[PDB]
Amino acid sequence: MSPSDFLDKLMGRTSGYDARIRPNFKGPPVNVTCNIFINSFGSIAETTMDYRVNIFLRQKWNDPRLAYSEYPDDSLDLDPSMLDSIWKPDLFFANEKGANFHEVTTDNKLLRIFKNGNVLYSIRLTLTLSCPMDLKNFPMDVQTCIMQLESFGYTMNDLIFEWQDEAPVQVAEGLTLPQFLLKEEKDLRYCTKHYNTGKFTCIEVRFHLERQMGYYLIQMYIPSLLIVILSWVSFWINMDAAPARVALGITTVLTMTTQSSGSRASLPKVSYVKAIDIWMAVCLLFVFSALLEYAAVNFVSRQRKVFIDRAKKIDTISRACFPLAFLIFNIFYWVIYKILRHEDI
Amino acid sequence: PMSPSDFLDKLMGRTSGYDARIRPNFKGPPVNVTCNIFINSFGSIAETTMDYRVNIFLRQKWNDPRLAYSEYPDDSLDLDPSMLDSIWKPDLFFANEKGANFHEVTTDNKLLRIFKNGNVLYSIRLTLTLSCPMDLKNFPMDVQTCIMQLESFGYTMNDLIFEWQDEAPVQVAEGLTLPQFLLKEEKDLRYCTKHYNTGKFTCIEVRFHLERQMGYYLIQMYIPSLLIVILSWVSFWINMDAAPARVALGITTVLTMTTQSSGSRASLPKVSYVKAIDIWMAVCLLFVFSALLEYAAVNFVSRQKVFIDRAKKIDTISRACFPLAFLIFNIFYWVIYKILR
Amino acid sequence: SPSDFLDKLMGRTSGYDARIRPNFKGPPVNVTCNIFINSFGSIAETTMDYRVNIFLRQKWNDPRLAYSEYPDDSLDLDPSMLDSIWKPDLFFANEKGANFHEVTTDNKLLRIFKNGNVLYSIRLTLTLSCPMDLKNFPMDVQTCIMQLESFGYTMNDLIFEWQDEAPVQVAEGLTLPQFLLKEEKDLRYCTKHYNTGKFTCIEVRFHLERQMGYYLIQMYIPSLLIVILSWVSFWINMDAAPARVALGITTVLTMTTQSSGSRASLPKVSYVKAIDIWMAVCLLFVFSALLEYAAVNFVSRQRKVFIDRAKKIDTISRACFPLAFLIFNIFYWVIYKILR
Amino acid sequence: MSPSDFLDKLMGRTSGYDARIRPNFKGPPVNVTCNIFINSFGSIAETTMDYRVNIFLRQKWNDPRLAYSEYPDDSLDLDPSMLDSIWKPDLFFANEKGANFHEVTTDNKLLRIFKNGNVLYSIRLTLTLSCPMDLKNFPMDVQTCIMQLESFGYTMNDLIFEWQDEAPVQVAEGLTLPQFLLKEEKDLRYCTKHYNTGKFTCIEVRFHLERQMGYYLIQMYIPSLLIVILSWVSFWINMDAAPARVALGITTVLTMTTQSSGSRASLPKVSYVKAIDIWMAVCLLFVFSALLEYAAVNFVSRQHEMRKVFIDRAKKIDTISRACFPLAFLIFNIFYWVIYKILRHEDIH
Amino acid sequence: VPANSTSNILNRLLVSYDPRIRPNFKGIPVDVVVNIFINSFGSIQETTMDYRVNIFLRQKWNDPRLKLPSDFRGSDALTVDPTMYKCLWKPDLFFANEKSANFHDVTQENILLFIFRDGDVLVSMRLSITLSCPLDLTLFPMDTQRCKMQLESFGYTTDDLRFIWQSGDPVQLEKIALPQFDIKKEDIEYGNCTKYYKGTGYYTCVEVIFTLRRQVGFYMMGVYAPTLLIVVLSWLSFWINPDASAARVPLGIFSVLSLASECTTLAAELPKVSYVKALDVWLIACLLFGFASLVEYAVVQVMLNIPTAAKRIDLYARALFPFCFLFFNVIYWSIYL
Ligand SMILES: *[C@@H]1O[C@H](CO)[C@@H](O)[C@H](O)[C@H]1NC(C)=O
Ligand SMILES: *[C@@H]1O[C@H](CO)[C@@H](O)[C@H](O)[C@H]1NC(C)=O
Ligand SMILES: *[C@@H]1O[C@H](CO)[C@@H](O)[C@H](O)[C@H]1NC(C)=O
Ligand SMILES: *[C@@H]1O[C@H](CO)[C@@H](O)[C@H](O)[C@H]1NC(C)=O
Ligand SMILES: *[C@@H]1O[C@H](CO)[C@@H](O)[C@H](O)[C@H]1NC(C)=O
Repeated sequence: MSPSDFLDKLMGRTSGYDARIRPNFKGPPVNVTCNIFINSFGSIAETTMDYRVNIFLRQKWNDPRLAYSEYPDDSLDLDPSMLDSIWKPDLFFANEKGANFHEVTTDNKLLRIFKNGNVLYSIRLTLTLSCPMDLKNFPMDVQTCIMQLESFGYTMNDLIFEWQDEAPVQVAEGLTLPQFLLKEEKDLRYCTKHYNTGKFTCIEVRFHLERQMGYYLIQMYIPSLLIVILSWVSFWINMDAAPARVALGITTVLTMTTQSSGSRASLPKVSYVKAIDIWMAVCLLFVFSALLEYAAVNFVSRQRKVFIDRAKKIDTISRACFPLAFLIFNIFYWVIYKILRHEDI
Repeated sequence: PMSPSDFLDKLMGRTSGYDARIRPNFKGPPVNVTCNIFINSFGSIAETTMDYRVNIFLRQKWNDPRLAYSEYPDDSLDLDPSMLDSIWKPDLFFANEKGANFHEVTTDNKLLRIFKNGNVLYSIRLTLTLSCPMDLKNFPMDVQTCIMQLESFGYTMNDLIFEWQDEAPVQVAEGLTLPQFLLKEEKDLRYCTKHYNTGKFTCIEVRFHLERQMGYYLIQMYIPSLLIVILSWVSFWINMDAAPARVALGITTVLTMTTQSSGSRASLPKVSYVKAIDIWMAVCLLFVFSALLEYAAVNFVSRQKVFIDRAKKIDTISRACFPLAFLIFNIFYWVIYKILR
Repeated sequence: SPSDFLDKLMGRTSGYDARIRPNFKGPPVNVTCNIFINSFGSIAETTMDYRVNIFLRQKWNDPRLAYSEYPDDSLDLDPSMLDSIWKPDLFFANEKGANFHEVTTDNKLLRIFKNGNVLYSIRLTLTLSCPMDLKNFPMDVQTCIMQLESFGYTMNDLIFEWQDEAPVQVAEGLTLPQFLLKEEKDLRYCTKHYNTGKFTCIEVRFHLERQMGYYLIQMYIPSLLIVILSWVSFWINMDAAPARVALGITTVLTMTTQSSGSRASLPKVSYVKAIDIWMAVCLLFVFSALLEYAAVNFVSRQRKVFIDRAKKIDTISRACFPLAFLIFNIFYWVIYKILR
Repeated sequence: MSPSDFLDKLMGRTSGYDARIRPNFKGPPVNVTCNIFINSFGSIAETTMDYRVNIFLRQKWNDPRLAYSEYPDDSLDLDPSMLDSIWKPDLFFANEKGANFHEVTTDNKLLRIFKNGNVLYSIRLTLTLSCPMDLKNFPMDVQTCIMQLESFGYTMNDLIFEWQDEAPVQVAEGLTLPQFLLKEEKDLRYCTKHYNTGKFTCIEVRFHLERQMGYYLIQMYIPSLLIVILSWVSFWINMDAAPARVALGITTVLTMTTQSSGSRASLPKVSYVKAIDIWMAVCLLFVFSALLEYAAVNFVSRQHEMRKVFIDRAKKIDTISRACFPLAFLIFNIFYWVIYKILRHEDIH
Repeated sequence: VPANSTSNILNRLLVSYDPRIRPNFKGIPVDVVVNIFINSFGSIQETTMDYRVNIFLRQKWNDPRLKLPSDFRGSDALTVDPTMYKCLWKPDLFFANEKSANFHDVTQENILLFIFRDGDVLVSMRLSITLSCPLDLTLFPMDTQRCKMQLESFGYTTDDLRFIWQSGDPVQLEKIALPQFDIKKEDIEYGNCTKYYKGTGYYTCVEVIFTLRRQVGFYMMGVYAPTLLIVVLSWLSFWINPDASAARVPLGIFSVLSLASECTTLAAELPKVSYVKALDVWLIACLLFGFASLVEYAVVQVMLNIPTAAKRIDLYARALFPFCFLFFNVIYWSIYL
């Protein structure tokens, strides 16, 4: 009758309930249906190959030892401090770098016990999960990160995890990422890791992320385009100004080398060539070819002899051949990475 | 005759029989908790990681009939903060938080007060690096409204209800100031009442209207960019015959501001849209690029007659047009982003 | 037996209750606290805070800790036994974060005198916060604040105050990597007020004065030398147009870069600081030198009797500019001597 | 008889031993002998003025309450879990900023009890000790960082610290440093700090650290050395080529301002001047004077048989400068590198 | 017999078991078998001379005091709740070459405690240790780092505790990718060191030595190519007509300034060491080539004050610079292959 005596008779010292033994010992494995509710998503840094989530992890498992009939109500809420006196399913995230609980004025845990013995356990965590990156096309990539749930204390012979059939993964309304667009289709598969000591259960949820051009198209690509146009504008200067025209070719390579150094500064060290890397390296050839054309023109003019006619001819030939070359090559580079040879799932 | 230790054991102690594991009014009306905060420190707003830190003296009040005493004539009785662990507390957690911790220096920074009718005051010192999204459409003169959310976690709305205090719920410490922003005196108070699969949970929300002063930015990159573009105009009065002077002027004025834009963007998070400072710097870059381009056209005209007169004419046109264009652009840009949008 | 003495004094057999302050429902217990600074430094303006390492000590009197078994008056006890006696609440209000020091044991001291007085000293490490005014950046005087304050008990039950003599000690040989710590330290009552009640609070002020050495070497001197370099154009033959425009250009560029680098190490503040005026005015001088060159070049291109005018303007400027720079530099130091 | 009963009878609950009372209570102070074993070193950050160690701190003392006779064995090792249940001497590092134990698969502690009653106690630690440094001659400096053991609870009237007679500080074989080299000599002193509460025992050990110029030479001096070569290679350029000479001066001065900024970026700001600032400032003044000498020559060739014949005088000026500036720089190099290494500085050794 | 009763009679305060006493007290040392399962690898920061791993350290030994009674025969193994890892004896263990290590605790402790019939006990923990390995930077582009991980014992000497590696396949790892290095699974050579600390006694230490071979792809695509372009620009400066006398200085001076910036940036990016590096050799060679171009231009300008001599000097220098550079580059690559 008394609620404190009821709790003591249910799971207290007088109860005789044991938290050291899993339910249904030496019998069928205990099925644990879990689902997560993402609260905060972000800090997806490519340098450290990691990202941070903030999930309301929940679990639902059945035990017969927690059956009660004194209270007519079926669903009952308990103090979160009762959780140490009941059996819990071991559950650790395999692909993580650092995680912690959250306590403010109390632990952020919810415990609910149903009449038939079903238990709803939910705890608030914060995970710095690790997911591999692919930077073949760095500004136009579709990077998918993973969150693995796997048991550690018991093999699959005793503990089995599986997602909830309806609404397995939720996202808070108004969720957004600073640079990415989280998809709405989230895949659910089975990892089921198999170590030499035993075969352990493992549940995996996939996350799909797509990067936008918004920051890069306006910070990275456009300045290089205007630099190449600056090196371009040399052809229209008079050829007698030997130190004047060459100055543009001198400065463009320096500034674009500095821009290239800054471009890969905030990116992880990778062997393969990145899309921004190839774009800017190939743009380097154009600004260097401007200086090469000037050197050829000056050498021709510096050995009447109709050489000035040939110098103007090569000047206009360059000023008419660079447009087609850039306008065709850059659009080809765009289309191949967009659809033709990359991206497109 | 009643020793205080015996009284404490009689009211909340082991002899009392009070159970801290059961909420007040069990199987009854939901327990209401009127909570109010007291900001002590504010600031450290960093846009790169999109959060801010507060140092609040969180307080809570609720009624618990099991803590009613009539032995002591005094009504407001204070207790040792270590007594908290032996009495019930209301669950609470800050929904939009990234890292939280108490403050333990020579003791726990907690305060317990118990009234005659059972009303309990419990104030605990916290420190929260709450997360608040920002709209950076007009970055130098933005208006951010960061949010602090208080919410129950364990008990549902059917058992625990959070309500702001009637008057003066959120205060600010005297002399509180920020290095970059202005904290408005008004602070909006609204409910949110979030719900999930488990059920409906009570919620509490407070809005801190923040505004930015352009004092630092105007002197850090607005004035330098204007001075650099003013430098770029001095090429007009240089004789068209002399190439290297005008070439160097144009080249350096173009080059010196790309690094300015990179440095300005370095301290800001990556964003898809375009910020106002970005628009200003891009327009100045276009202006200086056109300043170099017009000189290129002049040099083309001079080098093919009396075309030198036409070169002087176009130079004068540029000299009389570029200041006008920059003035009209400046008066256009400093009006819409400042007042209209 | 010492174990029996400890048990009878304040142990399990004693019946002492650690949850009740001395003189319960009576006069407030007066607590005298004096600190001992061990290491002072790590003063960073970027986060607007500084780190100390104090040997905080407290003294209070309680009648329940009086003994007569031991003739000796000053008794030292194991620090691990501190959990069984009443300890006054004490938190540092202007603290951004603090932590104890546990190395091989708890760093605590307990001392019980015969009359009942108790000495309690605990080592700490406080990252306090102190707002700074940057009106005179290289020659400012900041007063960073240490605030002791009670939290659990109101003024009606706990009163703090400094010792009569030698309240704050600084370890011999202590020095600041950045500033010059003064010997004078103000001791004022703080006495904060809240809506819960009246809470006692104790304030001690540290006078910090900045040393101009590093700044003078690294930031003023290059600016002065660079603006001196900007003057080298005035002695060059006017024929070399690119030679003069070049030095003007690179001087302007390098001074802008120096401004960015100098302000990269300070917190963003709405108001202008002291250093920015010097550097901005020197940059304006370099800019005006380039502009005067441009004007003289215009004059040269309109024996036209213009060579005399161009040389007159160049020579007049070559002497007016040093006078203007000297008078501004003297005025800029004089105004800051007026402020301080 | 049984080992569990032996442990209970020696110092367990049935024993009656009290861990809250120091041995030899109200008697002579319990002397403690400590000796450390360094396992790693390095991360000497000049900016923050601290260094990290990883020591196997050890202690020895006596207490008659732990004397045993049932077991003939003398050196008996015990589980570190038991270690919290015996009296231990208070100890802390005064000039520390942050330290912690190491708990991996167990607590990294050791407890040993000898027959005569002596106790051994070795606990792993990790100290971010603080040591102020003097940077009067930074690129070629010598530093003496310290590790200051000290008691905190008991006064010198109840606890005395002292080093071991033989090999007090041991260093694990093969240890090296990233920026310095650790001298084999380690001075030991007595610090015996005094406070307003009493006389406290204190033990200080000296570490001598010397900085090798391997990185700093090739990163600062040699590039700054070649910049001034670039500066004087203009003197062979004809005065006629005015833009070449002036550009050769200004780029050289600008790069040296940038290099000075980059050099000072790695040190805490100090009111006093350092060696690297002297070198950088003088060598930069040299290129500044080279550009100014260009300006003077160009003015001379610009009107200072009635001929000006100032070309010959300008050529003489250039010839004198081309033979003076490299020579003056060479004598400055020798004088500075000897004066900051032999006679009045670098005598700290 | 209830499982509660079996657990109580096996290891509980209600049964004669002392966790503070090692098995076979004052007798044969307790042989311990250890095997590691790498999970996460990387974050090899050369600047701090350390790297971070994430392992599943598994140790199994013998304990006659833990014998499953023959009353019930359910399975050879018997899983136990992880919270009883603190109720039975454990072997003292730690990593000597470790800087900052910690356990993991998410929703439960990550510990598994098997118990076999004959008395053998299997124990595994999930650890995230930050080991430090002394990197050698003599040949930066084609270096081969040798980072190791050595276990040890602290409380017990070799007379009580002894570590032995697994008989077969002691170290495992499944499809771990690295951003900068290429761990070789076959090259997993490992011995043992049996560390001897003076003043205390012997202490067993079994070590694993990982062999890492850095790929030079990133550096080749990022650092060496701009240097090559600067060298080609210096070459192209040669063909400029010397009559201008001011259109050839800027190329060389700006090239040497770019090289100065590059070497400063690379020094800032790299940890500070005293010895020379191959990358430093490349940078100083490039800067020396720029200086040679500058002095060659100075010589040509001096000789211009004769035009035949200047043309001959230009032709000879343009003939010797690229072939000499190519020979130097080829021999440099051959030395540091
Ligand atoms: C757990 O689910 C499995 C199938 O996945 C089933 O065989 C077993 O009986 C279930 N155990 C229960 C419901 O206790
Ligand atoms: C508590 O307040 C709620 C609304 O906040 C109200 O419905 C309720 O009646 C109050 N009192 C009790 C005893 O539940
Ligand atoms: C504390 O000091 C106050 C000062 O007014 C005094 O009234 C009170 O009696 C003192 N209490 C003591 C000494 O216990
Ligand atoms: C411990 O050493 C001190 C200092 O030398 C000495 O006075 C004392 O007698 C020694 N022994 C004991 C048992 O205190
Ligand atoms: C450890 O090294 C010692 C060296 O004496 C050797 O006797 C022993 O067999 C080695 N053990 C293992 C497991 O490698």
